[PDB]
Amino acid sequence: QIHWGNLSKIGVVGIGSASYKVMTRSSHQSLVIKLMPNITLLNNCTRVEIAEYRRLLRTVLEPIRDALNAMTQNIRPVQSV
Amino acid sequence: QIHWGNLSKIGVVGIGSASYKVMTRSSHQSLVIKLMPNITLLNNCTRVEIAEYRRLLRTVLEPIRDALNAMTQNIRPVQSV
Amino acid sequence: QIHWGNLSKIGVVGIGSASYKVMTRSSHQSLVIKLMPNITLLNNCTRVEIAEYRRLLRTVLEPIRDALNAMTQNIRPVQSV
Amino acid sequence: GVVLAGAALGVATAAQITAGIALHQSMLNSQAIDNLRASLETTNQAIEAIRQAGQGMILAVQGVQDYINNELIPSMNQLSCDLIGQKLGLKLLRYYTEILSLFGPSLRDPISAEISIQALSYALGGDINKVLEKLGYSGGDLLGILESRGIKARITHVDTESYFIVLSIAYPTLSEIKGVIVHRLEGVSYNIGSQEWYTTVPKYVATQGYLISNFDESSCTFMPEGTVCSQNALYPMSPLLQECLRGSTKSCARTLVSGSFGNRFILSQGNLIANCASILCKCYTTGTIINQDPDKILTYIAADHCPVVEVNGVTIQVGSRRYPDAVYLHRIDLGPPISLGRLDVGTNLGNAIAKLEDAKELLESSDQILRS
Amino acid sequence: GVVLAGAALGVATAAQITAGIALHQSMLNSQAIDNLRASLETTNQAIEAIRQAGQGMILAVQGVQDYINNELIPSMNQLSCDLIGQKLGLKLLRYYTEILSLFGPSLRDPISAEISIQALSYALGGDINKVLEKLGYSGGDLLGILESRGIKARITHVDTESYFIVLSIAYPTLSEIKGVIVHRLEGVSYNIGSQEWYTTVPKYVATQGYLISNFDESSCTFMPEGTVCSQNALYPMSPLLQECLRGSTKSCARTLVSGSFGNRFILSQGNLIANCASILCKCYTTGTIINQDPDKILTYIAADHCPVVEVNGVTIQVGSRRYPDAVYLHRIDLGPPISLGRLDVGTNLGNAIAKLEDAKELLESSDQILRS
Amino acid sequence: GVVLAGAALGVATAAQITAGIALHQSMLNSQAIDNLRASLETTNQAIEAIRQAGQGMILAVQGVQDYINNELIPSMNQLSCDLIGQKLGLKLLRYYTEILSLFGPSLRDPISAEISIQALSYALGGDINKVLEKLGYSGGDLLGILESRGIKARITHVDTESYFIVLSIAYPTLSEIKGVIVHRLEGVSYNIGSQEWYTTVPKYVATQGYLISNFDESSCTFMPEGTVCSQNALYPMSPLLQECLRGSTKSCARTLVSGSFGNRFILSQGNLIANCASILCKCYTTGTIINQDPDKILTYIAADHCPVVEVNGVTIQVGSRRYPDAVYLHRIDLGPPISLGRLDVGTNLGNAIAKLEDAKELLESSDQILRS
Amino acid sequence: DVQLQESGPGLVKPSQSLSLTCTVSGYSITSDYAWNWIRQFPGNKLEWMGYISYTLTTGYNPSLKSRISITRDSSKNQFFLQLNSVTTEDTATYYCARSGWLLPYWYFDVWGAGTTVTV
Amino acid sequence: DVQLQESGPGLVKPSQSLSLTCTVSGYSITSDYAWNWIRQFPGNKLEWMGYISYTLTTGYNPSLKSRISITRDSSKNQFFLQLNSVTTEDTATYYCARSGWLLPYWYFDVWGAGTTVTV
Amino acid sequence: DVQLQESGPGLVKPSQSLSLTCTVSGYSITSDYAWNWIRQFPGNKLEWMGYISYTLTTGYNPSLKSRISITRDSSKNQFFLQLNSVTTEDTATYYCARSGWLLPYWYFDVWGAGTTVTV
Amino acid sequence: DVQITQSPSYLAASPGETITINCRASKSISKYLAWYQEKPGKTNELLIYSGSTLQSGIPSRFRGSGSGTDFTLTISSLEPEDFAMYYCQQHNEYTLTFGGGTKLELK
Amino acid sequence: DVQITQSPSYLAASPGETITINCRASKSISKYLAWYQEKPGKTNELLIYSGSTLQSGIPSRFRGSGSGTDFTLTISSLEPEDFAMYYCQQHNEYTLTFGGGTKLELK
Amino acid sequence: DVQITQSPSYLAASPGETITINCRASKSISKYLAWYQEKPGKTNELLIYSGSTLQSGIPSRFRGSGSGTDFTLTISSLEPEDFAMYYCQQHNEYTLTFGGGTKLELK
Repeated sequence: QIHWGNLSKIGVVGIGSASYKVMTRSSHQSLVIKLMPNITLLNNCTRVEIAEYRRLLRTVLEPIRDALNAMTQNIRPVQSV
Repeated sequence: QIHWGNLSKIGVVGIGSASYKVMTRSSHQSLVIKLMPNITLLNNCTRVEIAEYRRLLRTVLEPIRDALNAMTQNIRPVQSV
Repeated sequence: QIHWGNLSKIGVVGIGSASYKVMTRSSHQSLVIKLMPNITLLNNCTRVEIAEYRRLLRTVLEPIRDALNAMTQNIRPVQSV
Repeated sequence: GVVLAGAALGVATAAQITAGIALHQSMLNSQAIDNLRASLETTNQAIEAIRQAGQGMILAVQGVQDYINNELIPSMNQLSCDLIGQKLGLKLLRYYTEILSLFGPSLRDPISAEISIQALSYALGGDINKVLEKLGYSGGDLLGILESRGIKARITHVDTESYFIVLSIAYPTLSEIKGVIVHRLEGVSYNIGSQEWYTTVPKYVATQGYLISNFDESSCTFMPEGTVCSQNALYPMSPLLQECLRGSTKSCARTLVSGSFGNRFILSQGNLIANCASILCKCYTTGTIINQDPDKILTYIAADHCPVVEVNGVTIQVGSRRYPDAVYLHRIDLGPPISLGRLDVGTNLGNAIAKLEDAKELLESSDQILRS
Repeated sequence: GVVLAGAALGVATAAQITAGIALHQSMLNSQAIDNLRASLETTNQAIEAIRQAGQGMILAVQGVQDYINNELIPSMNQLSCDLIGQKLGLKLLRYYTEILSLFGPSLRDPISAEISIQALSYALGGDINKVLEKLGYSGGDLLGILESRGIKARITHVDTESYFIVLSIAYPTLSEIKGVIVHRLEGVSYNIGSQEWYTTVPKYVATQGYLISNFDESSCTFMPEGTVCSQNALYPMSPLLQECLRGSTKSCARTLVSGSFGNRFILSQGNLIANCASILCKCYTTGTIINQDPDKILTYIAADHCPVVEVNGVTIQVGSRRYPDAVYLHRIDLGPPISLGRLDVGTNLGNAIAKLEDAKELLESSDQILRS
Repeated sequence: GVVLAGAALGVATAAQITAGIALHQSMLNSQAIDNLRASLETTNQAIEAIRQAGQGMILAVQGVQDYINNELIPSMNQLSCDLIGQKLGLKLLRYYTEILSLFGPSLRDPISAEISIQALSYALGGDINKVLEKLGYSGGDLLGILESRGIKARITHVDTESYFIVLSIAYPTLSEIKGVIVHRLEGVSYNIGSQEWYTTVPKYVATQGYLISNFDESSCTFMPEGTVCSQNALYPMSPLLQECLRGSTKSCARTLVSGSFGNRFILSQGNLIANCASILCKCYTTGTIINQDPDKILTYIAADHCPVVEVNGVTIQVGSRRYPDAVYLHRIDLGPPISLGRLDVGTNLGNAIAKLEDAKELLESSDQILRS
Repeated sequence: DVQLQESGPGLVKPSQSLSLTCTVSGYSITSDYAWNWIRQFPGNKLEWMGYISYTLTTGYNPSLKSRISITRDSSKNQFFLQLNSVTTEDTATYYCARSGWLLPYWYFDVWGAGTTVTV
Repeated sequence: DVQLQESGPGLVKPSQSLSLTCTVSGYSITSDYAWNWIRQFPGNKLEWMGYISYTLTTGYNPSLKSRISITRDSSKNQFFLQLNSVTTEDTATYYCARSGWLLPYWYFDVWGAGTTVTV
Repeated sequence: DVQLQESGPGLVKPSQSLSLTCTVSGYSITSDYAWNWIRQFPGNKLEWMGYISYTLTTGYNPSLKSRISITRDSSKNQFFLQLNSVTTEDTATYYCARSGWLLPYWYFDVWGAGTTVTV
Repeated sequence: DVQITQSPSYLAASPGETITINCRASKSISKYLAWYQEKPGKTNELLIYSGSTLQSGIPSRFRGSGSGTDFTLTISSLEPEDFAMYYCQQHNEYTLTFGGGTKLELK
Repeated sequence: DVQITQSPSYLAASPGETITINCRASKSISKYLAWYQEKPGKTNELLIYSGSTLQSGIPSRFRGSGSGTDFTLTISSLEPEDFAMYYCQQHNEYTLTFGGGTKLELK
Repeated sequence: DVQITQSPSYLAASPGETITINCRASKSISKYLAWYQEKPGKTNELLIYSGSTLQSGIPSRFRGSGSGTDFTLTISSLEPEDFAMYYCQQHNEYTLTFGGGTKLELK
């Protein structure tokens, strides 16, 4: 394969060789991002701020939910024979 | 224009076509960065640090002020006829 | 060298020539990163977190210390003549 | 109406000339600065709008006032004076580092420079949603505009005596360009014998009548309403690459397939353009393996033969045949193979250049054809 | 098992098709979502694990709860109600900008989107170290996997009623690819007369039997245990560049030396391969200076002539002769000189193309071969 | 002095050899590291200076001590012991993430690695202004040095028993390279017939006597006092591009004009070099529109005909004639058109390479020169 | 399933402009296929008018291309027909259909309900 | 200094696989050099078997090329010998030696103690 | 407006070096134009010495190019004249002027006050 | 363009009978011809495409045949729902020309 | 490289006349000739460049003309402020050569 | 391949004497020959490589010469620990062939 001889005559030298490994994903876990905090102990002191927080979230969350619903609608059970 | 028939014979396929829109600036509004805060309620507690903060600002602000003046002094009203 | 007369006939022009200066290092100071904070006044309220902090640090620090020791043992006093 | 005087100046570019005179219209006069300076002194809040009857409102932003009111002032009766100064000094020194990185020596030309609102985020208190709310910047395309960094500001006045910077911020308006269509292209591989090949085409292509040109998607957001670009994204395409998109298919360049290449089948017109010589195409309806003889480079799968097909462990129902059965090598003209690598280009370009010089005497002999 | 009905879909790619069907297996049924919604309502901590017998544990993370329990709740007997809301409002608006920058219009295709655990760091509360331990993600190769961005998440479910996003996060398993060797190459300069040259070779080269291919170290970590890569880093190498690595030195491109190039001597096999026509090679044990005649391009220094040699300001102790004395210019074939600059490539490519067109009437009319 | 024993070493480059030998002088001796350990145990502040008579002062920096002294300790009498540990643990885990991102597996060779002071910002406590002040680093060149990242550190000792890292940080000194001139170039478009063209030239070039070379401005800052570069910036220019800048206009490559091109007039020598075939040049003093017949590619506007001229709606007062009237197409030589595209180059290079092989037999059989 | 529905003015004055609107439900018209226009004369005669492809490629009947134009609207998922210089012979029942975009496979698989235009 | 140590089974059944391990101390075998295998037959005769280079390049004596295999293990810093179809003629003392990787300078400068394999 | 002001020693010994300094006000000499040097001998004779462009290009009179040098100083907005081997008949008023940098347009529009140097 | 003639214009038949409709094209169009069914009160339905390919969901009693210029559509075992209007349309080239038409009446 | 002969060296005229100063070059320099006015206590002033182009701010009394080797300068309507030195110099090529000079007296 | 013969296979000498061991190759191997010393209880030591180059740490009494086919090793002033086994092997090409061997006995 590689002619290390001739490569050394033009200054090229090997400095490290190793085996190649690729990682694949097999097992999946579930991680959920709770976007609404627990403010029970705050005694309704953040009603205005929380409401403004919710309306901003809906602007970005709604396009994602619609895309997920459309894709999962095209899934059908296997109708063998 | 694009001959989609021959492109599909080499694996190329269109996956979206829309109209093109650019941005134009018409109006302008003024935004001011107030670099020096209000420390009246602190009662001299930050006298030394504010002076240090002012000195560092001048080193970077002064070149910009000179550049703006050098150009706006080269602008003169029309004196036609 | 650059023939500025011919460059101007194809739209190219100069807009600033200056001298070129490089950086060289002469004097070295010593900066030490103290990774263990002084928590004497906290009254052993962070023993669990501090212990976990040491374990994570040791995983990163040990490979570097081994590399430094490996090279510094290849350095010999000048055994001239 | 003003003129550029043109004499105290040196070599200057169209960007600096236009921005320099545009500074005259946007810069406030000496009276407004004096009024602004007086109102800024009495300001106490991090974000505050100053109303003037002479012209439009001016919004004043302070990047460390939120820390002072929310954290320091409530702690004044609790902490000591020495500690209060230490905590504010930390916040001030971090603020200066961001001003230095923004309006600093990295900013070569403060006059011709446009700074996006997002790049100003730390200089403005940390966030920009409250700033855009008080500027009246809202609508159905704010997110698309904000994603393209379309809200940009220019420096109009710097006051070293009162330590404030005045900027001119503008909300862009969207205008559609007639006759321009932006096409997004997708591709699948094909096999010549046992080698998997791929056609090199731009990911985005723009057409204007008979003209095909490249497209740059760096500043473009492809919102569902439409494509919104901060800068005009059309740049010319080479004439050889324009003949490729017009159907020659011999002007198109082929490249070999890399290790990570998961583009072997595409769903198009209810069919399946699949490379069956590189993946396993199995007919779920009958259990028969869909093969692909070396004389064919691509296969189109329709319900007229295989109603349900499994490729790479994926079962897809297909429909009416909208494509030919296959593509044959003997009836298609393919282009030359290329390598897109930086070092691969240099190695092949240098080899080609050396060949030309070795026959320089023959190339210049235009009378050889005349002689023979 | 399910089948994708290719009827309500437009043009869809293999990645979109594969990820769409994989969403059916990953997504939870409507009962699990109802149970998850009830459990999330009672969650009070920043990170919690939801326990149910229908499936595995689900980790619930909320990005602001640490601030509320540590900062806001303790300080409520002395702070006013108005100040509490302002402090929380600042955090809620910076959290939104993180979710907007992550799940917003910048994410064009949420179905086929894989997000690394690092990119989710702010959305997880700021730090991912405590999230990884509650997922059971540990071992000796965690750092190598984490540095290669091997831990990625897929979007599974978005609930607008209760405002939560469900993700499927996977810990990868490493598998060694048989027959593939990754070589790291180093080089030194050499002098042709008074000009210092350099051989243009890839920094990384992959080997599989008789085939030589390129290597992309962008996603690869060369850990002491081994090389771990997220994607597949092998992509094809030009046939002309493969002949260079296999011995043909005339097929290797050479370039002139830059101003910051300080790779002029390499230690190999206990010897020193140095360019003594560009640096001062001095024999410490004798005091003489090692010279490089212009008929030689490279020098090999061993202890058989000079046990200790000073190179620039460093003295090293070389060993037994493991290399020839030197490389001679008349006994080696060198490739054509090249320039790797983008503007240098365009200027030279345009010149070559123009000369090709000037001889089109002659190159195409290649009939004198059979006429002579 | 010391000698590197090249016996226990594998293949090592000049950078690793130089940085290994240089590490003997830089590193503290065993006794010094014992005194440093004892002094660090008594340190209580975020930044401290250690005074020892053996050598210069050592600056001790702790990255989370400011939080402890300013936030945690004042709250000890108010908060609970459990809450104090939770808050500190949050800060500690984030600090470890920055240490891991700095000194972790991403740092493959910690011996020959240069780390800028900016990259060490979080590890130093988040801000470097107080570190530079206590290091004695000040002057009129600090901003230019800081922008070029000229203040770099090297790892010298790591102690796993007391958990500290010792680095050697050096303030650079500036020296001028004699005989080297750095030129910044500007350009305007020009029209051939109805097509707008642009000459492709480097944005920066370097002059050294008779030799022209490229210049890399990535690490360079063009401060008002001068241009200072952390790394060397001169790299060679191809001979063909050097003939372009030395006068040969046929050796310069031209490209077509994109859609975002706002460079169609330059002010130079009090005149206006404008492309009047691509914009509207109007004489304000007369109202006449300046036309550019297709036999001209550029127009030079002076006060000898048009004292005040308006182009693109902006008016400029020009001065005494310093250029010719215009540039004629028939009296100039222009280079070949090119395209600076990754895919455009590959398509054109592949076409040229394939065309060369089609006449390879004729090129090698270049014996008809002697035959006739 | 794909549903096509036309909606336009039943009566239009001679030499005026005709404007129709085929609204597509159960699909997106910016994703695949050629969206066509066919009209049925009194006397059982079908006549193909033209098409717009999802790649914004248009084609028209050679004997009618001068006075015809087809356009699409992505937001509301519909495409339109523009016919000018309307004569008395232009009265017919107007159909919107879906084909594939590539010959020789230009057969229509979904049709609209149909609307009639009187001149 | 560089120390080489061979380990393995003293007695090998005929027509089986002989496995030997040469552990290397004081050097890294992934850094440089060729790592050889030589056996000494009874009668003061030495035969070179094969080598593995730090660049994972292998070479074997043609007389036993088919029945020989040489690999390494970077983690434990050692390389292995695998000889198959071991007959009575394979009874000898087995040596591991370090050379350089380039000819014509293929001389051995570090040797192991040596282990004897009995068939 | 552009102002030119040159200063130098009034009297210099023979065979020494003469140094001038033309300070420029109202313009920057590192932005555009050729910066010249002309001397007026007694007898109403003017001779052009040389120039320094803003693109640090230089040129000198052929009859005296071997002993003349012109340089520049940024951050001071000044340019210099260095004449060596000052023999007899070098006593003249020394002028610094401004021209364009491209022929055939090398005329001077701004002049200095003029300083006389005695040999 | 290509001229297509569809015969017969009117056909009378009874349930359970086999009918045949022939379409002729002026120029050869390979196998590319489509058959449609028109029923009042409902949208048109594609029956056969590309000569003899039966569209999914269409009863198997519909038969297509022919190549080039001669094309035939065969319906066997007539049902009351099969009495409607029929068309033949060629999909090979532009301009896309349909057929004259054919009606079925009970008898 | 080129020699310029400026004549007359001396010229006296009353304020109100029309004087004429001439310059002759050894070789043709197209139209590229400049004119200057030198006054004691004042810096030199550019009057004419490129043969006949009047510099902005100069009174229109001055008028130059000529091409190639023959050049001339005209000062009509003499004024007391127009009595000073005058020079002509060649700006076409290196080396830049001036003229002899010319005084103006009040006669 | 290259065949190497080493003679004499046996040799007995006395301390203070000088001995000479010769090796012969079937084909020329230029100057590439290595010499080794074998002693019981210790690993082999490289004495001379590339014909005449003496390995560092080896006493200078050993000396090699020859090129091509004929080579020789010379040991002068024999010491009590110089009596051991000696081998010659060519390191020029493939394969690597050692010599027969030489034994030293006290006498």
